[PDB]
Amino acid sequence: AQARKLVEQLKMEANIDRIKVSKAAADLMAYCEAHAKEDPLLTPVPASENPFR
Amino acid sequence: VQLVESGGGLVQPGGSRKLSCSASGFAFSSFGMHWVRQAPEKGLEWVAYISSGSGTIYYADTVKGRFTISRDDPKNTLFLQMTSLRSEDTAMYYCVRSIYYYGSSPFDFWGQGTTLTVSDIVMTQATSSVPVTPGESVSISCRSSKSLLHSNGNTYLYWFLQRPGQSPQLLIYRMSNLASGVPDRFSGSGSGTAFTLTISRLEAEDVGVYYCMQHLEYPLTFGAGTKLEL
Amino acid sequence: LSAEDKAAVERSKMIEKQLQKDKQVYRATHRLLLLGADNSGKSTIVKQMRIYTSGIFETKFQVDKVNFHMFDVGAQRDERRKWIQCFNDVTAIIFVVDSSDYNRLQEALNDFKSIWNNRWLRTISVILFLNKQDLLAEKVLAGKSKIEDYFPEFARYTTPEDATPEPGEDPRVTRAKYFIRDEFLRISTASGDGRHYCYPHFTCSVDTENARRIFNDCRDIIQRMHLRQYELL
Amino acid sequence: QESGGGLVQPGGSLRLSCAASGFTFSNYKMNWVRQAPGKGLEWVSDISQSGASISYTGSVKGRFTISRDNAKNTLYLQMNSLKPEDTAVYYCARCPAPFTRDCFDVTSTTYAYRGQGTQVTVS
Amino acid sequence: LDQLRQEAEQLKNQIRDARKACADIDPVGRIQMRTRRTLRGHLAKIYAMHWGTDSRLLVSASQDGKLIIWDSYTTNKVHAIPLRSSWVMTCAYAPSGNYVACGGLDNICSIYNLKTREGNVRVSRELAGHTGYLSCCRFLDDNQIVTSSGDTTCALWDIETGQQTTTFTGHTGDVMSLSLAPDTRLFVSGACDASAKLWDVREGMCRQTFTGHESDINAICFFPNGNAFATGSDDATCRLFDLRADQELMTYSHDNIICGITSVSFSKSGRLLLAGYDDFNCNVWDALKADRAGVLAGHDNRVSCLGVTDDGMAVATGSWDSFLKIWNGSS
Amino acid sequence: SDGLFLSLGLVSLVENALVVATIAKNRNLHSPMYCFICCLALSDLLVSGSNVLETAVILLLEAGALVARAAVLQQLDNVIDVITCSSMLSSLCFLGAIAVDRYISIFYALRYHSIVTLPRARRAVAAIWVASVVFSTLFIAYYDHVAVLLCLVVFFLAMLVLMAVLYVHMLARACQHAQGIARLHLKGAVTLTILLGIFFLCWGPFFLHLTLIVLCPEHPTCGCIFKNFNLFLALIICNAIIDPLIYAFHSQELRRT
Repeated sequence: AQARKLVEQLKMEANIDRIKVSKAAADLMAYCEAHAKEDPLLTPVPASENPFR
Repeated sequence: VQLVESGGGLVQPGGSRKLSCSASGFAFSSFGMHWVRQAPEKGLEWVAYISSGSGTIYYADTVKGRFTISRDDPKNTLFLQMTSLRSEDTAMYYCVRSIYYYGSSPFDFWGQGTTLTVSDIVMTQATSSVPVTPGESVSISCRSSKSLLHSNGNTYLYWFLQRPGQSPQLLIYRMSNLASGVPDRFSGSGSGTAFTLTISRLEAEDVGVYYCMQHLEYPLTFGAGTKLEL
Repeated sequence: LSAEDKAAVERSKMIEKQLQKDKQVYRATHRLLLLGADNSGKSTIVKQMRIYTSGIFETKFQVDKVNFHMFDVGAQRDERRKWIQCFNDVTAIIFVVDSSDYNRLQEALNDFKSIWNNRWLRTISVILFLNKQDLLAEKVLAGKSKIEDYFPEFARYTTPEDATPEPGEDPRVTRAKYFIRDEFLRISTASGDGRHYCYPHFTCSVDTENARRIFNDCRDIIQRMHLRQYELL
Repeated sequence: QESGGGLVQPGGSLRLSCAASGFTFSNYKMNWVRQAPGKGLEWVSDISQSGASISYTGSVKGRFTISRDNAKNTLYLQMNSLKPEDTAVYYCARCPAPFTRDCFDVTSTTYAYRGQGTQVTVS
Repeated sequence: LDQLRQEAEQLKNQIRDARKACADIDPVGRIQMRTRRTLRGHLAKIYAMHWGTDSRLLVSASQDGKLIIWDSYTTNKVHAIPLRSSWVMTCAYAPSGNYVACGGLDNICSIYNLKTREGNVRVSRELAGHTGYLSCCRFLDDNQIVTSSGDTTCALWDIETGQQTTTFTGHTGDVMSLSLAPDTRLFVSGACDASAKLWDVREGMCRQTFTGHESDINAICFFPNGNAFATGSDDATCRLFDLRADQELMTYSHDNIICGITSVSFSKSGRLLLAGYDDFNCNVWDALKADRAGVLAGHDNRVSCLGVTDDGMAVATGSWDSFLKIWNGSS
Repeated sequence: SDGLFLSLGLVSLVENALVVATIAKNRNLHSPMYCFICCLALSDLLVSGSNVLETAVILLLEAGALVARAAVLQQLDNVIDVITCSSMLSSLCFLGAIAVDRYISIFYALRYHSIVTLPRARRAVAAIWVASVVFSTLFIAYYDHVAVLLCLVVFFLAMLVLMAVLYVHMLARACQHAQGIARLHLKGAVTLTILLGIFFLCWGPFFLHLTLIVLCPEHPTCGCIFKNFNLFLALIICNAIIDPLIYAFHSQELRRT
């Protein structure tokens, strides 16, 4: 029973279309470089606008 | 939530009368308890203040040296002590719960009120009567004596309505927010010293007198009161 | 500091005085973890001394004005290595073992090794309630199973000098029980760096004085950790 | 991937192999655990990362010699005098956490890190 | 039966071959965070923190058995939430801010209502459909939640009814971590099997499984894009998976690290990958270089929790030293 | 004496201030033990400051820009005496308090957190400094009496004895633990020997001086060793150098920072 269910699960999971890893990582790099300026922990905020001090 | 109280009435003139507040239905020990009275034909004026933990107590400068506030957490009750009231002490009093943390809504629930009759930022409301038709956009303004935008973005002006038969209610706290059981028509804004309350679409239950409270620096002060006639 | 912010730094302090109330309760009550197996008898241990799909089963008991927890890990799964980390900074680990079924005795030894050598359970002492000694007594009195089948090293093994048999005890059962105890102390002396010791015990289902045993043991762990803190030991 | 079983008479000799890949053999405290038919899952032998510490279960104390080749990534268990009551499928248990001397759950009913097994039968 | 395992092995070989065929910048610098706050008051081990959606409020779950709501600017106890199960292993802050969810060794997930009309933070619903300890709970919306448990199951619950709209049962070990996607349509988990899985929240089926690790998995969080995530493990490495590529991208380990990761949180822009470790200190990995961007070495015991605001202003870490430091830059 | 005395004072003050700052910074150690340790550290700081200021003002009086002012002369000397007596009687009772903390933790291991806490710790600290200042301002500025330098005579022995009994009655337990360990299978001698012999060697000279000053003012040696009162006080001043080092600076928390 478990063998048949496992076989069916791998069969279903093997039909998923897959994009090249180059594009998959390029998307993450583009997202990081398109939202960095609004990430304070990466480029620090000025102290006046910094509300923890 | 239910703030019911009494105590005023008939007493020998020049004497003392203790006002209570039988709070019921909420976590009393975590709330701040104010007091407010109302001139029989005019607007409100602050009375007293006891904070959470019974550590901070501020008073009304007019009667600071002689009013006596108190509270009793383990029975969810409140008390206020009047001594030798003058002839100016003919007014009807209110009980207020409030709580202060990031995002909280102070003065959210105003009690029902009780009468007591024995025979500084300043708010100006030159407007006292305005005619308006239902379904039309209307506005009511209140003016202050100085600025209220504190360094942390707040505005510390509480809009209000006193419906023609019952106690006040919160329409907006800190000049931009909204209470719990309040429709989305209401809205307000502040200019820096002058304010305004906007109702997008009037209906039957938006008649009465609108009030304004500041809270930036003590004592607390109200406006004159702008009655609306439909 | 505004009027509403002044009350924001005030309720925070009334919550401070509530967390400084629970610190006294938290550090004046010692926690214990109970571990064992299917036939070990930890269920019987709890049922005997607690009375004097829930993930964790609690237990309340105090002896001589000291409050003890005992977290019996119940309706969880077979694996152990992710909910055992949660029981660091605990006073002790009670590890009931049934030594009257030699088939599972070595598995219990493996479990004791796992608890003893655990990276987070290296500052944690163990109270071994070697359980149901009487079953192990008839396992050799009416001798039918040869212990040397799973324990060849028991053949050339003699009763330790410091043995204290209960009155009216056959020497052979003493050999067997002290033998198993010695197998449970070998892992203890093998490693631990003295920061945590193993505490052997000769317990059964009807052993009606376990609470004092946890009491004394825990007093010993805390005394020894302070004595090392004072470099007196 | 346990492999290397088959038929053997009482007192015969055998060798059990465990081909390992993908999980850096040379770091984990490998094991050998045995499930005889009709009986539960009980451990037999053990070995550290350097082949220094070795443990037996007494029932296998005189015969079964464990070895380990971290270079070829294979775990062995030498058979010398297989008695008739030592028939089973031989699993290849691996320790949970690297750089550790503790192995908790290598005898679990459903354990992630364990070979398919090798059925070894003795007449 | 044998043919079934043969076909399963053939399909696994096909999956591996497909993945193999599928596979084919200024450094961040030494980031330092001078602990602009230090949030003391926890009495015991801290295990979980979660940010509010307003980048200001913050709840922390500590194994004393109490959730504590703090104001990240002025360091105030906004709320004090005592519990019944002291062995808390997860906490969540609902996006609306009205509810917070906590779960731990006890198989329950209790829902706590913040913005109540009577004043005191109180329960909303107890979720009791598991047979293993709950290790990560996340609010989908105000009336939906997702929980990953010890028994090999993730779940989606209807908070109002109290029943699992869908059960997720493809794992083989203790599920440790759980991360809802930005669009709240997907979630990923690690389950002490070296097998991280992606799931669909409506249909009710596991879409993908990733098998890069060589030991258990401790923490997981989506990239703020929603098309990737990272996993933390006891094998002293962190790994980065991509959903569409269905593979491994980077591994986060260096020869001097011997101990395993227990809490991973990304940056709001995703460039900084903070990670909690066993060795009494955190680390920040530039998630595209796999280098040590910096160390949040300020704790006296094992870090256990980690999280970054929705505005990227600050990051909070809590080790079992009972302290929840809050970190930010300077200048 | 004159320069080495000041040098010892200042090096002692440095370590005392370092201990106080480290404890105040690493607030995870906010326990009665570490409160008592830091309070001993700052009482030793007081010993250092008062002793050094004695000689500092004595040397600065050569450039006496301020008038001689015999009243001021008898006031300032009495005041600097008051400080170097207050510091003595605080350091003494603080070593005693550390010993009693040790002992209560050992013999009440399951009840230490239900006996001693930060309220009682700070209360005992305040009471000890109150007793110190009161007894110093009474024993001097109100000079030799029948009770003074006689009740103080009882007071040093009665503490070192109560210092000794506690750290001897915990090497006995430490030994008893070794037999228990080895039966199922030393340094405490060093610990007791240091924590007693260092204290005795550092403090005994001055107190035998003050025991002789009240009963033996006539011998050629019972007055010759009196002339080494400066050496006696220099032996005392090594306490602010040694005691915080041996009590603190032994835990891993202090050794980290």
